[PDB]
Amino acid sequence: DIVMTQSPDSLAVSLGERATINCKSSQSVLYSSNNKNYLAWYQQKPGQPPKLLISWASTRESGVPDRFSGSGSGTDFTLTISSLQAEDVAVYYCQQYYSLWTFGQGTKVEIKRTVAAPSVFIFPPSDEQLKSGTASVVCLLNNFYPREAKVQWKVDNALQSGNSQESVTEQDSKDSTYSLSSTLTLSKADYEKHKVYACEVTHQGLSSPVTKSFNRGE
Amino acid sequence: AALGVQSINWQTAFNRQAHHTDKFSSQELILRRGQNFQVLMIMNKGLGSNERLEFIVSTGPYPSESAMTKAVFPLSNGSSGGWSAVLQASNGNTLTISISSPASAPIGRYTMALQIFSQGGISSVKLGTFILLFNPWLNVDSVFMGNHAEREEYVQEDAGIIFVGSTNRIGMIGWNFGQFEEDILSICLSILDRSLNFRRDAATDVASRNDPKYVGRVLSAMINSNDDNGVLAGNWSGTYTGGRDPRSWNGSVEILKNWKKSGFSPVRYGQCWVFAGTLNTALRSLGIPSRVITNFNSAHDTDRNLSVDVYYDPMGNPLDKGSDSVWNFHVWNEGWFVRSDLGPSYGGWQVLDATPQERSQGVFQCGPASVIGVREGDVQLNFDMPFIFAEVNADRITWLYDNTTGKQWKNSVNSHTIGRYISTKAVGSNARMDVTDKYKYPEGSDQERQVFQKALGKLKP
Amino acid sequence: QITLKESGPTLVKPTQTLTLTCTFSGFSLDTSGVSVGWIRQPPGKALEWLALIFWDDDKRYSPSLKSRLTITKDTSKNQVVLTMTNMEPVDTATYYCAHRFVGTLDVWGQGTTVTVSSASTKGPSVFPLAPSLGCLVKDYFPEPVTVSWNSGALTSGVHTFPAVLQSSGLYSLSSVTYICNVNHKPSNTKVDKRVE
Ligand SMILES: [Ca+2]
Ligand SMILES: [Ca+2]
Ligand SMILES: [Ca+2]
Repeated sequence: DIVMTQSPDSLAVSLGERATINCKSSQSVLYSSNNKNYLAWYQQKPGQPPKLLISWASTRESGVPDRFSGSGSGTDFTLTISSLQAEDVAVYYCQQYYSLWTFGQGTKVEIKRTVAAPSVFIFPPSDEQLKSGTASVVCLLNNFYPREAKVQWKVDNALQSGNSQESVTEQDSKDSTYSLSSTLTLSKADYEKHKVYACEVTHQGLSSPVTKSFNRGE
Repeated sequence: AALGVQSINWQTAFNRQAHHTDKFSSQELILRRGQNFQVLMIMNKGLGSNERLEFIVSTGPYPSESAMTKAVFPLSNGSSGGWSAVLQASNGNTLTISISSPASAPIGRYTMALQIFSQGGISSVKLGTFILLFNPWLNVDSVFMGNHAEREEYVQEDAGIIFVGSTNRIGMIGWNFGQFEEDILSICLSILDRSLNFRRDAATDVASRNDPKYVGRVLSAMINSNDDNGVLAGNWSGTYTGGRDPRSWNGSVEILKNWKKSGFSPVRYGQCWVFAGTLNTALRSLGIPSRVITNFNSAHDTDRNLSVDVYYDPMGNPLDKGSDSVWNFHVWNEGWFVRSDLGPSYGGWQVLDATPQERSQGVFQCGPASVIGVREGDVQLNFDMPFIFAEVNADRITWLYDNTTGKQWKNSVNSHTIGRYISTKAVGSNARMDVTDKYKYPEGSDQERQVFQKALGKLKP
Repeated sequence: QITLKESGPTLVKPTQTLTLTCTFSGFSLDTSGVSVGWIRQPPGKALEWLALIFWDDDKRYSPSLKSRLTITKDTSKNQVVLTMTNMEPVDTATYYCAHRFVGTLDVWGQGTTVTVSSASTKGPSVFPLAPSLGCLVKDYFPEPVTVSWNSGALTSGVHTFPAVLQSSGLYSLSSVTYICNVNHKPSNTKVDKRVE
């Protein structure tokens, strides 16, 4: 197998600026016979299949904006986005098709943007759910940048651990923000044993931590 | 005195004229096998009834009665076939004697001795040496060619025409075969004595010189320098420093002489018509009727599939892939003989090619290939039939090759472009005779395509 | 007009044989030079080419997985079928089919998710997330689940979070009058839920 190794693994650039991605192959994909490089670039936006940008190292496919351009030969190739646009946020793979098909591991390209503090929201368990015997408390962090954020659950000021799970959105293709969800799961039994449920958030866009809490039974 | 021989008269000019060897510039007795010759042998006295003569003939360095490179035969009153001596007349002490060789005798130089038994004593005395050649005049010889006018062209003619140029525009050059010039027959016999076969096992090589198939194949090797320091070194480079430009030769005679006089060191340089010219001289000298063939758009098939392969990628780009090629023209030879190895239907013209193209059994040599066999696409028969069939009748196939999957598939076929205007000089003129129809059925017939499939079938036994 | 569409079981129990179909239009797999291929993508990982079939029934396979793989075509039904034996949890991935001609794999299908597990299908519970808004889609097996709001009328500002696999071996996710439309095709459980 020819081995495709991309670099970097992640890239954050400001709008309008140049983003470059290297790809390297374990062997040469220059076929001398026709003097063509058997090397493609793809773009995969989250939740879709991949989309071919460039074949033969440098030929753009139909409809691909000219801000995308491929260069390189042999074992060293480069995809260069000339003016990064909000919607260019995606994972880019290189692929050789000289000897069957192998892909690179992917490179995430994200928009660098000014810091944005999250909107925090907390949600008590549903009465429907309490019947089924479980209590899920939810915390929402809305429309922040950068991605790095810290969520801590406290129940009557006891710091929780073991019982919570988090989930983040992909960078918005419009405003280049993220959002985050944290889910604290207790048994109904445990839920009733305590009063104050708190969700403490540290984010760079907050000058100091913001805590949203609720009292059981409103 | 005991019976002894005083002198022998070989009647050289008489016998050479009868044996159609009188044209050679040479002092020697040159004979053809299977045909009697007459000598006068002057003894010291008349023969007694106690007295016996035995002739002994031998050829080559390890003569053997079993290998038929030695023969011992009494003077008798009756012909035996085989080697024989018949007393035709006594006149004083002179014996008139008719000596006969078999049609199956190995060709080459022979020694003759006489052994006399007289008064309870034995004497042996070397009588002389002669050259024995193939006999195209003799009905029972494998090289027999019954037509008078054709024999004159294919054996006795020492000037030739070789067709050259391209399939758009055929030219000609003259070639002086010169088989009758001084020393040339001698040099051509030399070639047989310097072959790899001879060096490995001279006793068996010499025994095999009764077979034109054998001699022909050997010559196809030995005319090229490759493997064996044969006669001609090939060079298609355009740079001929340290030798002659292949185009400056106009005959075989300088080449063969220069080979001998350099101590049998390859003559520099030849291309395909020079090999063929020189091979033709050798064949005619030894008495294998032969001629020179030119094939236009001649295929070099390097992978035994009867097609010249050309490659494109699926986007239509030409690929540097494959080693098959097509020559403007290529020149080779035909020799005339039966093929006892193949059967009655495969006699006649046999392809021999001295130009070093492909190794055959490890050696640059080629043929004999039955021209009849080639036309009928019996390419399983000896020798080199696949290669020769491709030369005249390869399809030209364009392939698509997808380098990613390693898959090739066939795009198009041109089944008529290879093998055009196959040409030999006409009997008794400088006309171009076309012999394309001898090598293949007609381009675009059903037969032509049937044979092509059949042939292809036999590559894959 | 070149479109490809994948289909088959979204759950396979270990040791059994996954069978995937690719139904295509806009081009013929009787055309010379044309090939359709299969690719898979394990969650949050790199793409992996599996197999390829040509118009003339020539096949190619990933060298490592060849012994397990079988690709076949039916030009009459505009279909390519992939068969993978001895399925194992690692083989959990999105599977794609794609068109090939003269360059590489150039037009792809939507993808179909395939989970390998001896666990059974379970449909989701859907609970409302009190506005004072969203809905919680809890304990569904296997992936995937599609969410919309007001039958697709409401799209702007909607965040549907990726699922999280819980300790229990079941998945869970949240989405942000308002009705959330949750479809879970593996259990045929399409549920529409009101929020307050
Ligand atoms: Ca040689
Ligand atoms: Ca070939
Ligand atoms: Ca033909």
